[PDB]
Amino acid sequence: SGPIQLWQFLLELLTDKSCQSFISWTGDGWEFKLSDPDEVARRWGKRKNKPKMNYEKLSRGLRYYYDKNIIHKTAGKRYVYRFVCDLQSLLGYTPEELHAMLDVKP
Amino acid sequence: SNLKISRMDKTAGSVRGGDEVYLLCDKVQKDDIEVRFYEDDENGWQAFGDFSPTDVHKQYAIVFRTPPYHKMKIERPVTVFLQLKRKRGGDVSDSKQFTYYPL
DNA sequence: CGGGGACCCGGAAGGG
DNA sequence: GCCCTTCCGGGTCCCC
Repeated sequence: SGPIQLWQFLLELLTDKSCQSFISWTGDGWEFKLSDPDEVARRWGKRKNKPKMNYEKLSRGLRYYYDKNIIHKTAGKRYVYRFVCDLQSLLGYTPEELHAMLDVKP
Repeated sequence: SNLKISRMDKTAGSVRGGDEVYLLCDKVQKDDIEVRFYEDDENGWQAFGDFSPTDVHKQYAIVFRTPPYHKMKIERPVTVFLQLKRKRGGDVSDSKQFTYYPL
């Protein structure tokens, strides 16, 4: 549980109400949208000591997850990605339950 | 020799992890120090504060990030413990409280 | 129409 | 090896 990973950082953001303006759940299971990708990459960059971080590069992080049962793209939807890995075991809640607590307008 | 947490920046955080904690401590070596969060049940959960050797300040402080709890579903604030621990050494410190919050 | 400019895709190199 | 970070060449859009 050392240096936090990209998928782990995004999950952290996804569970903070004060971050909903730039990253948020779409309301469909574990699908999520980087509504403001420049912001998300700026914070990821900050946490990992990488000033020059941008969405182009952060996205390559996301593409290395595609064969690894972590995160997939949602084809056709701008900035929309889906957790395919076992989040219900990780964070106790179902998606519907989490969406309720975090006031997700689907 | 012996490991001491003198004082901490804060003793509560979100269950989600990521909270930045300034720990003040007695002499440590940047490359032989770990911050272990734990729970001492049969469940026996453990995790490590996220930091690097550069975040260790003049041998006497650590600036680190809390790990997530093993679950987010809690409806009353939970309390876990933490200690300093040498990677190679075994020896640990007197263990301070830390408290995880919902939402 | 023709171009730039976003998202995207993955290969390749390299770091820590 | 792992997990990105940094590039890049290539693909599809849309819009000026």
